[PDB]
Amino acid sequence: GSMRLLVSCVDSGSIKEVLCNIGTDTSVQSALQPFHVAPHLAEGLKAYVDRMWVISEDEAILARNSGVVELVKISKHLKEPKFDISEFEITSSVSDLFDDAKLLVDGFVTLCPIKKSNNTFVAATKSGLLHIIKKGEDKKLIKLASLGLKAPVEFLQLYDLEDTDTDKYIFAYGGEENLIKLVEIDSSFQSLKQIWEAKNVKNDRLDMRVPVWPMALRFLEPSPGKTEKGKLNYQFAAITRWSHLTKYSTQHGRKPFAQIDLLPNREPLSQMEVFDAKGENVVSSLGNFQSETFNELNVITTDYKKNVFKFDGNGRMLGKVGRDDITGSSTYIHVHDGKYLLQGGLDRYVRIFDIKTNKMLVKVYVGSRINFIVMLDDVEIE
Repeated sequence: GSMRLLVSCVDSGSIKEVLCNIGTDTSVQSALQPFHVAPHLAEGLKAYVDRMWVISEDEAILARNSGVVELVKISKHLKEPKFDISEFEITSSVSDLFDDAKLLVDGFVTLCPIKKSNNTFVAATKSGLLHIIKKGEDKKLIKLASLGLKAPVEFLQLYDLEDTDTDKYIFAYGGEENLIKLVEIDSSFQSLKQIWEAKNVKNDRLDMRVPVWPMALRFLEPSPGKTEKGKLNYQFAAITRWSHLTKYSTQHGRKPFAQIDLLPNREPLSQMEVFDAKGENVVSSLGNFQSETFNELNVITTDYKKNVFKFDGNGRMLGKVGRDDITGSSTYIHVHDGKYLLQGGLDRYVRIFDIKTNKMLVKVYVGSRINFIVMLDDVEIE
């Protein structure tokens, strides 16, 4: 340590840099306190950061709720115990990326490379736009395409679990009453085709339709063993806004092979982070689970109250994270490098937890609602 975090502070539409050791808790007088907190790139509530992607210690991409994607140069400067702090410069942008009449307002749901020599990124919207943007040879961002999907979209997840040399790009997406779909995008990024669409489960024991609202999805590796022709071979699991864990295997068909009620009374959920109970790093760059077996899946998800829940692949609640500390909806969670949970939401504290022990390692007040956090390399200090 110290850790170097960047935190999306929605209320000022800014990013804060936070530097601090393990053991920091700003709410506890006796505890370590952050060495540094400072504001950057404040664009106001109208233009808060939806997502970030760190390209390197010198560069990141931001996707903002103004409908703008920004390329950002990160630099280092001695703070005037000695250490460097960051400064940020937007070097290029792409604007006009939303379509709020598709139809609640629009936002970016995905910002990531398309795949792990490559300079090309996807930025996907709730309105069902899939933008493909590259950092060109001239160092500036250029939009390559804007492809349309079926709105509304809660998530768009790329598949990256086989290899990187095969000319195929696959993703899944879905949203409110919008069944999960698999799509193949041609490597020109100019055309797409839908290859699979989920079906709903049967009506329930009271002969009532079970509503459809997938919120998040993570792939698994393909089903093992012999495969049939004419069926695709993708496995994936999703969390729904009606409190389901849904498990799919396209070799089985379009219906889920299981749909499990995670909490009583349809308690709404969002987010889905794969993790290993020992803190091992078992996921791809994009968060997909590098296993063919659902029995080994464990996920972290959130309600809209204050809870952060851990579940196994059978829907058993393994425990909460931050039960007695988190007091508002946990808008953002992310499992980082297997071992850490990054957390931040309506209660205005950035937190870091240890996955294996469930211990709170860092708690820093940032004076804003939080919707995104990244952990950069550790800070060299003298």
